[PDB]
Amino acid sequence: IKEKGKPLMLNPRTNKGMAFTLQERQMLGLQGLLPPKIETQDIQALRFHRNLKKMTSPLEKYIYIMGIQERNEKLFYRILQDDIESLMPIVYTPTVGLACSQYGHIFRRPKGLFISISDRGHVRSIVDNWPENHVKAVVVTDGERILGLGDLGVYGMGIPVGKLCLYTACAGIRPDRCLPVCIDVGTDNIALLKDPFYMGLYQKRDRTQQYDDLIDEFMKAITDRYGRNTLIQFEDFGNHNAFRFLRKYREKYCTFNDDIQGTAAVALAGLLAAQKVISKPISEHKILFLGAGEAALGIANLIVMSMVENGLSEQEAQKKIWMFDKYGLLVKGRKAKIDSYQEPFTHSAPESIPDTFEDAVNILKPSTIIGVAGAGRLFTPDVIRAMASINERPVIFALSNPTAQAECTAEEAYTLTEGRCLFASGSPFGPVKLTDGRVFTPGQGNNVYIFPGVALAVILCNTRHISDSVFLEAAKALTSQLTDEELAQGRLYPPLANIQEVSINIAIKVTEYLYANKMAFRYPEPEDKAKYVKERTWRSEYDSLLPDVYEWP
Amino acid sequence: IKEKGKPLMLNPRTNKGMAFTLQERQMLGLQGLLPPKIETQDIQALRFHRNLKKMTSPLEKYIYIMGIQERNEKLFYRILQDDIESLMPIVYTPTVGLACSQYGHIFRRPKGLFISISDRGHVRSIVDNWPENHVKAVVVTDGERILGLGDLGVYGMGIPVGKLCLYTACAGIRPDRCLPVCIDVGTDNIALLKDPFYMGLYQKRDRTQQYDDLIDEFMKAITDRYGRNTLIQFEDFGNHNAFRFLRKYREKYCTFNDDIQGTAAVALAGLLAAQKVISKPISEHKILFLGAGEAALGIANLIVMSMVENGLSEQEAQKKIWMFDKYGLLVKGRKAKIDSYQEPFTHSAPESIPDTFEDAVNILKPSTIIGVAGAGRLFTPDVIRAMASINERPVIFALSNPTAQAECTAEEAYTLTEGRCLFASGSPFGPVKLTDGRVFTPGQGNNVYIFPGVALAVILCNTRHISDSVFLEAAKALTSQLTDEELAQGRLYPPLANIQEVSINIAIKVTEYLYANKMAFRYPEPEDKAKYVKERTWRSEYDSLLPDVYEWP
Amino acid sequence: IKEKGKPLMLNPRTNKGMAFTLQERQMLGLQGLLPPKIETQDIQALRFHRNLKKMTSPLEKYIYIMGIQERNEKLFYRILQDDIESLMPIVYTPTVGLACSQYGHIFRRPKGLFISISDRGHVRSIVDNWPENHVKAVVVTDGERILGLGDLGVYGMGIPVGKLCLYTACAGIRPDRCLPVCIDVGTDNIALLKDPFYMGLYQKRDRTQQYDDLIDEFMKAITDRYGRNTLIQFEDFGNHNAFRFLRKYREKYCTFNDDIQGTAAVALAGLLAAQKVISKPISEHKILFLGAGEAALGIANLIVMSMVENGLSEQEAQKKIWMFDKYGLLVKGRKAKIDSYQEPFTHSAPESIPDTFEDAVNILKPSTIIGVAGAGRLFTPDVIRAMASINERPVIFALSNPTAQAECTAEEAYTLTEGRCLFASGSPFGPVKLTDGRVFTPGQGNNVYIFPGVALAVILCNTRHISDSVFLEAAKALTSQLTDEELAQGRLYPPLANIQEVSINIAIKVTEYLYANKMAFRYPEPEDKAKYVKERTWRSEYDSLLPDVYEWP
Ligand SMILES: NC(=O)c1ccc[n+]([C@@H]2O[C@H](COP(=O)([O-])OP(=O)(O)OC[C@H]3O[C@@H](n4cnc5c(N)ncnc54)[C@H](O)[C@@H]3O)[C@@H](O)[C@H]2O)c1
Ligand SMILES: NC(=O)c1ccc[n+]([C@@H]2O[C@H](COP(=O)([O-])OP(=O)(O)OC[C@H]3O[C@@H](n4cnc5c(N)ncnc54)[C@H](O)[C@@H]3O)[C@@H](O)[C@H]2O)c1
Ligand SMILES: NC(=O)c1ccc[n+]([C@@H]2O[C@H](COP(=O)([O-])OP(=O)(O)OC[C@H]3O[C@@H](n4cnc5c(N)ncnc54)[C@H](O)[C@@H]3O)[C@@H](O)[C@H]2O)c1
Ligand SMILES: NC(=O)c1ccc[n+]([C@@H]2O[C@H](COP(=O)([O-])OP(=O)(O)OC[C@H]3O[C@@H](n4cnc5c(N)ncnc54)[C@H](O)[C@@H]3O)[C@@H](O)[C@H]2O)c1
Ligand SMILES: NC(=O)c1ccc[n+]([C@@H]2O[C@H](COP(=O)([O-])OP(=O)(O)OC[C@H]3O[C@@H](n4cnc5c(N)ncnc54)[C@H](O)[C@@H]3O)[C@@H](O)[C@H]2O)c1
Ligand SMILES: NC(=O)c1ccc[n+]([C@@H]2O[C@H](COP(=O)([O-])OP(=O)(O)OC[C@H]3O[C@@H](n4cnc5c(N)ncnc54)[C@H](O)[C@@H]3O)[C@@H](O)[C@H]2O)c1
Ligand SMILES: O=C(O)C(=O)C(=O)O
Ligand SMILES: O=C(O)C(=O)C(=O)O
Ligand SMILES: O=C(O)C(=O)C(=O)O
Ligand SMILES: [Mg+2]
Ligand SMILES: [Mg+2]
Ligand SMILES: [Mg+2]
Repeated sequence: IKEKGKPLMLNPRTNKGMAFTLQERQMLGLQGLLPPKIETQDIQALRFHRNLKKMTSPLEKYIYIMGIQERNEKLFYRILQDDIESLMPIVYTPTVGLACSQYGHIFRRPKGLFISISDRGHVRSIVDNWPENHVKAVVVTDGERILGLGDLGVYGMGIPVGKLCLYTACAGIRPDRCLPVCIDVGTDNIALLKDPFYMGLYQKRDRTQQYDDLIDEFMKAITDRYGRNTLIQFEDFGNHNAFRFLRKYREKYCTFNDDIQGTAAVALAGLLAAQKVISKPISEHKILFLGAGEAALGIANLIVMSMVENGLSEQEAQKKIWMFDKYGLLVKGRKAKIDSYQEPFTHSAPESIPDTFEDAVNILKPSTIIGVAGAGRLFTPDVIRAMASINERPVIFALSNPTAQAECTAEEAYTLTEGRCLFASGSPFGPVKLTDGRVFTPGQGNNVYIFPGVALAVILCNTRHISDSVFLEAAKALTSQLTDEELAQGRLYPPLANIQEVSINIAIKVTEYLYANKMAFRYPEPEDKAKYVKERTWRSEYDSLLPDVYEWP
Repeated sequence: IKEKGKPLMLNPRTNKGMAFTLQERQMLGLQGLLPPKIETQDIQALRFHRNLKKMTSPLEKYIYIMGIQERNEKLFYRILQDDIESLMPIVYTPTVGLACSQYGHIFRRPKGLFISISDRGHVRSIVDNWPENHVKAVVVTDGERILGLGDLGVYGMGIPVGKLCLYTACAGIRPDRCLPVCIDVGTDNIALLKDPFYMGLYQKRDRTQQYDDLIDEFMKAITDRYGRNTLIQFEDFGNHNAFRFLRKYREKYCTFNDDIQGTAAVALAGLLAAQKVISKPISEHKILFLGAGEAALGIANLIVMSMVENGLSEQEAQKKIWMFDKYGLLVKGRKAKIDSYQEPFTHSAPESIPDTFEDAVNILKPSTIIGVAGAGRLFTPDVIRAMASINERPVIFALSNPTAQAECTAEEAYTLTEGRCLFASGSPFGPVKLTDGRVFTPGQGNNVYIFPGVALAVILCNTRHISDSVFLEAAKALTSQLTDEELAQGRLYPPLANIQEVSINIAIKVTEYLYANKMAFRYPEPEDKAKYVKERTWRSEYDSLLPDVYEWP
Repeated sequence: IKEKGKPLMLNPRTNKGMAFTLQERQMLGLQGLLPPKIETQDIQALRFHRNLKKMTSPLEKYIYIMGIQERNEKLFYRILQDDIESLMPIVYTPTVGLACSQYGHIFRRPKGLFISISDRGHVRSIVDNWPENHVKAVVVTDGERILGLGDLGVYGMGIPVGKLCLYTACAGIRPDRCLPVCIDVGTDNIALLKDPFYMGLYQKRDRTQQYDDLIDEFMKAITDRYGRNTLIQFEDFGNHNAFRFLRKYREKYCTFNDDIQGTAAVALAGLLAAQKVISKPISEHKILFLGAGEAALGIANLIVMSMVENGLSEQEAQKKIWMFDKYGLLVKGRKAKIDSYQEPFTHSAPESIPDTFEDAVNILKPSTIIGVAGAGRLFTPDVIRAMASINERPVIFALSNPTAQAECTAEEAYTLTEGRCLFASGSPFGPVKLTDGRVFTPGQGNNVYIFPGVALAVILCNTRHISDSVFLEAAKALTSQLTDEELAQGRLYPPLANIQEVSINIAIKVTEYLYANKMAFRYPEPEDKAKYVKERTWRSEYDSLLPDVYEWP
């Protein structure tokens, strides 16, 4: 703390509000700049809930709380902490999307770094404009696939912002060690191109080699200022760029892709919980995806990794996996192009080629169904009814976000199958009570349950590169925290209310693995990995800003 | 003060060195940045004299002491206060001239504002670059007539730097409210033009109307930012611009010319004290200047103002005043040009036309003699010898600076006239003991006896303009402080060792005059003019930097 | 650079003087604050040498140039770079000793950090008061053994300040990445305790466990703020604490002791160059040391390392090593205590036990003689003349600092041995021209030829701990640059004039070593170690402070 006076109030990283003690007020030059009352964070919190309770819409509530992050960081996280479960729908999915598609409308103060293609050749100078000088985690996007909402361009910065928020409020990463980034090379969305409030460059997306040079220049500039092992979580890019950049950097930097690997870990964990109820013989496992993109391909590769670790060869495991997209079932020889990653899951066409998804469900007769198209309610009743007929305890997962692009709802799943299903969603749904009294409390298959804890571990361990096994491990660490009681409620995931510890427990496990596999470079190595982790978490409790004053002998 | 940490030590205005208390060091973030020992200004003062004692050259001493002002302001001034009389020939005349003509060689750090003709049109932006924001006094030079040293261009910035030191060291004006300025419009100095160390524009002097507009743009800029009554002391300009600018701005801005008006006040003062020993009849007062420029015409004018107050008509007064320049005696109808200001003292040629200055002395047979030609030892022994024969108690004033251009030395004056002369020099000279044992201690006719005290008065009173009678009053205030004892030693001026109180005393008389003549605008008017002035002087003693801590009931 | 205006000129790290470009002046808010002239660093340097050439005494020159570092860092090192060989005796030995002994008299501004025993419990807050936040190299002292000058207490800070200049002027390490530190736990020097100018705590040295706890708390505090692999070079401590702390830390931190290890590496390299002229049968090597302290024991262990690696067992190698201190020859069973470290060189006494050092020379008849007592001319003419006889080409090494404490002079060594000796001094000595016309050019065995390059490497490779072989290598890397023609002058070391490349070259060798031995953690590993190193050296040429301004398509 080298600053004194008003600046201390202007900076939300330090603004305490009326919680500034008199000692600090007088000693740092704030006396007379604050009301003669000294408050506790406890009161400050009470003020918030009292006010939030009166608000009506979620976008209005979202605007409010997010602004607190602009006024008082400590109280901001204190307020989340007070109840992350009831505030997640506002700050995360589904209302976060609504805010992104409104970003230019609700704009008040910016957040994160903004690098546009028109800045190429000077990406370093921009990075040098960032205030915090010890960043450890970056979350970057270009806004081409914001959830299932599509190309939102610069209005997409609300995603990294929202994600980094969860790093801290979930895994205790330090707010000032995070940096959300947005690369603006344009947007193809005709609509924002005509909008006057738009915050980005008014041009279509540039896909020439100039685009790639920029991300190259971006990655270099970042690591130069902050270090080669700076964590870089890629978020919401377009399918080609997602894998493209993943495979191209995963070996040179400490980077990963949330949509591909993050989602893989979560899904495998819910599926793992489910098996605990089904106990369906490996041999008889058939999985069918709705959509074959970033997320589908990712989960598929992790599902395989786990099936392999349980006998089955890599080849025989993939043959148990099918994918259906917007062009239809992925069978060998089809007209619609099949890419490198899809090949292992592209099989020889069956006897009857499914025209509709219900067809594929009826023909392939899968044990599990996973929605990852982000195209809406494609999990029709005829489908859930079919799955209800083919399998006694069918596995239905609808994970597209937000809730509008969700393949189906919790209500539909449990009622259309007579509560014989094992359900999970990407967005939030409340408990469902059947006409006959049975109550089913679904869980939420969101990578929010994974990236905060993984990131922590990777950071604390000074890891230089991330391998997919880490996510496999992570997934194991998560499901391993599920209790048969929570499970006996319809949950394939531990209560959201406990995502804070769950995340910590996750992070503890991952560091054990990282160190055990010689992937961690933090030295020396802690003897008790647990104490180690808990020791370093950030707290929302105010810190004294008083100068170290003492008398000498 | 609004900041903490190292900056506190980098800034001389606040730097205390080891004099920072422990409570200060701990409460301002300095613990560790200073040795574990706390000192007193007294000790630091001891560190200075011990060191200064070992030095051998005056320019070496100049560079050392001037360097303190850039390290610890308060200590710097405490060191002058310790013995102004011995340091004066180092910081002021004559060593200061040596320094100026060497400004480029000894450069270490700049001081003051630098406005060049190349910045015309953007002089205000320059004025806004100045750190201190409550300037009250300015001393400006363009470097055309640095003492009797001539045109030194930007090397002449040494003068405004020194002059403003005296403001503080002599009259207690605050250091941060002073601003030395230099107008660089080129230099005609052929040698400096070929000097790779010169600090100004490598071009000859611009005398076009562009020169005049620049000064106007400067006078407008200054007053806009700091105020219309900000004091501007013009210093060491060329003859022409000296008068031209004084006449043009004196009734529009709170401005004055030291070389014209300040020099006037000192000389009259010494001329008055003298009269006390001679008591020569007003009727027989004949004066003869060696030089008819800035200083000569300023004295001549003030002399006349008093002669008048004492009877004499303006016309008759002037008739008792002659002038002799580089061309000869100023007589009506001479080849060389005479100007608006000389006319009054340019009289009808005498029976014979003096070819040398000795002839002029022999012909005119003057009572007084005033050297202000800045041309060296023109008061030859034969002249001194002649003055002694013509008068019983002749008056010999050689006021040109620095020492090397003085018209004659004290030893020459006293010895060559058998100790009957009444002498005053512009630069410092020690006591003279004739072969007959008589010891004479001469005084220094220098406006440093004037400007610091008059400037303090105008400022405090919020004066908007300075009339000639203000100096008339300052001269009366100075001499009125001389005691017959010091008088008896041969000094026509209070000892230099008391310049600090003489100055204040002068400031009090003048602040009484201004008020009494409705020229002061400071409100309300102080009852006790003396208590009021001494109440607002700047002290060289360290002030406490501690925040105002205290407990609430 | 985050700040503009005055602050830019007040901080020596950024201050450029009149070299600030007009665009920089206009764009950073310095227009007007600097004279209208734009100077080149080459002009500024010209002013320095011209000013320096006038000065007479070395301590006067020391004050001048060390002052520049507090004015304009960039020019400071350029002035060094311009001729490190001639300014070395002024900035380093012997004139740095003279300055340290008078630190309190010449004090103007402080340097480095100051941790006193009175600050125990708050060393972290003191560390957090340091401006620069990316320190990589520290040099610490307590001032108990400043050279061969003794306990100088806080007046000892002049050593780490000077050591750290070499880091940059020799190896190109970044100035702002360096931090000198002084631990003040008191002083036993009676005189400084009654000196009002002293800069440290007025108390005798505290040697309780409170002393250790402080170093413990210093060590921890430093590594926490700046990182665990931060280089910590220990300098000039007391014999007991030197070794004690070395062995206590060398494996917990990235730390080394320059007096022990540093000097070892330099003495071996001069001794290795010598062997190339003597080619003496390893079997017939007999080494005798004057003194058995920090340095003496240091070279020994390395000498043995070299010997071992060329055959000889640990045992037989140390048998060839004899040490003679203030109590006499170290023989088994003597009164004066022998310590853990001296043992291996504490041999069974000879037939006649030497009383004088001349005896030990005449009894043992050594091939080499190494002066490291720091007690003055103990290498009397009789000893020099005794060596001259016993050996055809004796090796006489007087390494005590400063020059007054040197065991003998170059003039004595060559003259007293007929020029048949191989001499090396701790401090500088010029060439010696015998009566017979022969001219001998001695070399300087000082660890300055070592710590600058060895530190560079350790820093660039992100090394965690320092082994002794590092020095063995660095010692091998230095002598390997000696050219026969140079050897043919009498120099067992490469010219001083090229200390820059030498250091760089040593640095390259050492990093190749670290990488080759799994001690380097910088990743990835460079392909061309040489290009890698030359790549990252700090230059003295000014850098453009201009903001990145560019037009968008
Ligand atoms: N719940 C989570 O944790 C999580 C994490 C990441 C992504 N997602 C969601 O998954 C969805 C897709 O993400 P992605 O990155 O794989 O996208 P993508 O665009 O890369 O892949 C989508 C795939 O679904 C197919 N598809 C589109 N419309 C279809 C339709 N109408 N019928 C059948 N198939 C169709 C596409 O051809 C494509 O192959 C998004 O809505 C996103 O919000 C959820
Ligand atoms: N920290 C600050 O910025 C600060 C602190 C104290 C006073 N002030 C100023 O002083 C004014 C109030 O008047 P005052 O209490 O100074 O006395 P005052 O009103 O009697 O003084 C009259 C004028 O003389 C000036 N002055 C007083 N002492 C001076 C000195 N020693 N050297 C040079 N100039 C001097 C003042 O600035 C003022 O404009 C206010 O207008 C305020 O702006 C500013
Ligand atoms: N003692 C003080 O308090 C004080 C104050 C201001 C100026 N001065 C000194 O007075 C001197 C003149 O200053 P100024 O601004 O009036 O100068 P100026 O250039 O305005 O006038 C100089 C006059 O001296 C005359 N002169 C020059 N050489 C002459 C010579 N060789 N013989 C006869 N006459 C000669 C010139 O003709 C001219 O009339 C300077 O050296 C200056 O340092 C002293
Ligand atoms: N403005 C800044 O704060 C800033 C600017 C540039 C680089 N950096 C740092 O550099 C690191 C990345 O490594 P790199 O690209 O500098 O080189 P590098 O990775 O080759 O160097 C490895 C280590 O040596 C250090 N280093 C490099 N040159 C040095 C020198 N000349 N003197 C002293 N230490 C030196 C670096 O700090 C680094 O920790 C990052 O961790 C980053 O923190 C910081
Ligand atoms: N004021 C400061 O700038 C400051 C203060 C304290 C520590 N540090 C840094 O910490 C390092 C020393 O290690 P340590 O004691 O912090 O722990 P550590 O060495 O056990 O942690 C290893 C790495 O994880 C990072 N880290 C620790 N907790 C983190 C968190 N909660 N969120 C995000 N990143 C976290 C650290 O920066 C470190 O690089 C030093 O390199 C220093 O640069 C800086
Ligand atoms: N040239 C270099 O590179 C370099 C490096 C480090 C130290 N030194 C110098 O070496 C000297 C000693 O350093 P150290 O740290 O080894 O000291 P130390 O105090 O640890 O050891 C000194 C040894 O010399 C002995 N001694 C003292 N006076 C003696 C005397 N009058 N006659 C015989 N023996 C005597 C002592 O008993 C002791 O064993 C110092 O003067 C120091 O300046 C030079
Ligand atoms: O859908 C997305 O965009 C995500 O990254 C997620 O919800 O996990
Ligand atoms: O001579 C000068 O330049 C002066 O202003 C003086 O010394 O009075
Ligand atoms: O003598 C010393 O103290 C040294 O560190 C040296 O000169 O090498
Ligand atoms: Mg996403
Ligand atoms: Mg003048
Ligand atoms: Mg040493």
